[PDB]
Amino acid sequence: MIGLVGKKVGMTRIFTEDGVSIPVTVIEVEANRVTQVKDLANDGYRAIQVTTGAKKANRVTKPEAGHFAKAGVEAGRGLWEFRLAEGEEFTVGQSISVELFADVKKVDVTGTSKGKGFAGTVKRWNMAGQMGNERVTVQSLDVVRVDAERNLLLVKGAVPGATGSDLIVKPAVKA
Amino acid sequence: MRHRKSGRQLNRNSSHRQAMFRNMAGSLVRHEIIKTTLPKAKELRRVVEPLITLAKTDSVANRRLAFARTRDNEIVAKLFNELGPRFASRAGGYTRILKCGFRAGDNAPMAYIELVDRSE
RNA sequence: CCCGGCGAGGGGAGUGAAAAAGAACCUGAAACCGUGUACGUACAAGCAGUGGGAGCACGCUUAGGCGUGUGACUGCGUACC
RNA sequence: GUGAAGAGGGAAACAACCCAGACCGCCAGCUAAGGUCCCAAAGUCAUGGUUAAGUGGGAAACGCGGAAGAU
RNA sequence: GAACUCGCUGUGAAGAUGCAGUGUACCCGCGGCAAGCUCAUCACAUCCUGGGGCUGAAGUAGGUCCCAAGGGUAUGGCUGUUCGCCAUUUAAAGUGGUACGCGAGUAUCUGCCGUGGGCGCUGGAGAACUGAGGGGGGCUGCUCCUAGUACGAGAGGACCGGAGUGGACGCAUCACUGGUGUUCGGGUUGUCAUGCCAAUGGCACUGCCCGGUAGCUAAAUGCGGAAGAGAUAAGUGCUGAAAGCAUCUAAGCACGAAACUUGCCCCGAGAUGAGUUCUCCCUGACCCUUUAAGGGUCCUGAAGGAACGUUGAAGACGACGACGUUGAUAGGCCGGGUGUGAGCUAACCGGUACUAAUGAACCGUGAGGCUUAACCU
Repeated sequence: MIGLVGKKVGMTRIFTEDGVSIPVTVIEVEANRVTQVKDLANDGYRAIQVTTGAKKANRVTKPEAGHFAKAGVEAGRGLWEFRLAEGEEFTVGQSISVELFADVKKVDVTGTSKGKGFAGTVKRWNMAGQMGNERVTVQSLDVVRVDAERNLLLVKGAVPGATGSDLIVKPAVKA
Repeated sequence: MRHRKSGRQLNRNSSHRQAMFRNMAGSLVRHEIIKTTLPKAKELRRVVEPLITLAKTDSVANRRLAFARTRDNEIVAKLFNELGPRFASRAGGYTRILKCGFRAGDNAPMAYIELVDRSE
């Protein structure tokens, strides 16, 4: 329905409620302000593009400052698109957190991987290319901790995100 | 590999590179200013700043460690007595590097490394 | 006389018919390497040329559609011994 | 008969198939073989039918089947 | 010999980059893969996964035929062996073309992957995306209420495909298991050196060993091969004549394979058909000509971008991201933690301008051409 964009704080094996060390990911949940909403008439489709974080004005150039002023929100780390559920429409300016995500336990995660240089053929194929640093589509994950006070989203297993790299979490429909 | 690594490789023998670092640091501290290429200049600064920072504390163990890493009686004797009090107020960044174009012989970039005070 | 390194080389002045005769020294074509001139080419497939060909600059009958330089393109075209 | 030692035109090219022996030039017309829905030039011509299977547009002998073929 | 040196199909003194047809490709570079035992590709004329007819098919299990290449289709002992013989598995260890495909497995050149410079998208720049199109995969054993139940004479024995549980593989992270981690610490033999003991350093692979920070690792686990939908072949059909019957068809007129697509994601508007959304900026003058998307001169140098300075979890070089005195971008210092063994602590985290990151310079404009239609004039 609506996704979130954040960063990978860490990935460790935390004790379960029963008291068993289980792999779990540490993902921060930053309040993603709504910047622009698309419509099927003006642009041909309806979807919401949001922003996360807050970057200094030095990096942001003045045309982007005007774009964000149109959006009515401060400039952040960037813009991330999210498909609308084809039903209710949100409003520009508000921000969302994990909130209702604790109702599916099938949320998907997207992100990058380790920074890995162009590797040799022998070590990568056993024909020179790159591995990692690509968008990941691991799916069918289960949420573990949904504590919104800490603004941290925890899911089962590992997360496809490098240290300090951006990532997205969406209410998947696959399994 | 190639990610989150500190210290340029400077492909050489480990003992040889350690000896070269020690000799270069000794020469620079003796002359108070050296001309070295930027790739080696940054490593020189990184490996020499710890010694001058440790020189602030004067103790038998500190002097023994300084002599162990320096192996020069005069260099140890002049240390812990002059550089310490000179940069007592300053905490870090005791040296500065300024680029000086490139060497004509082998197009090798060069840079002057010298103490920030540089005199007095 | 000047630049240049107190060299090499070059540029002014002069001699010299002539220095587009300067000691690498009569005249100085091609193969090979550059600059500028005018034209085309960054969505278009193959012995690369052949007839047609609008345009792009110039001189011409001072237009009257002539040529020089080229060809975006079109039909055809599978080196020599 | 051809090539050897004949160009040119048609068949998708194809030396062996068909028409057809170039003195040269000319921005004319008429024809041979082969074609007239285009690419690519010419009737989407006329008369009565077969073909309804894309056979046409690749396949024998054999009893409509035979028919499987060029990644 | 010269090149403006593409793939497939057909012909070919017989594998065609130069022939006929057909499809694709902005121009020019850098690093690799070598096609001209490793690496694979294609057809089904099908070994299996199978679904449908017949069955001497009661159900599992099967025998024959129709469809299906979406996927897989071993390890060992004899040969140089293809092939072939014996042992154990699995769903199988399938048949053929590529000269049983593969011996250039100064590569000049063509072919494939990663990555760049010039230009176009029609005023410039900045980002965010719809997105045609291409690619990754449709793997699999067991159990459970269903169920020794319906069907089936007894015996035998479901649609179930809902749930959990392993395996081969890719994607992702080191926190648990540890390995590595010559840049961290400790033990120690020979020799030399510090006026000499203690105590330290070089050489002997890091002299030789014991552990190990950060990162990378499989021996560690996280997700996985969906479900669903559209369209389906065969097959199965509700009603029903021509031809007082029947019939999947002539009328009304459906279900349906694991086979195709979509459903998840990567690239992707160089898709030259060059796409859509928003934002910021340029709002001067003069002269000439062969008289127009004309040219030239002074001033202007906007938005935006880049080369330098600090650099990175991005990197062979390019390229991308962050900082750049309106500061934690890099180095060092303090504190915390780990390691080693009260000390040193490289790469782990918070603070600190103490130092380096400047002032500047460069490219980039002066309103955007023409034609048609609707709006106020």
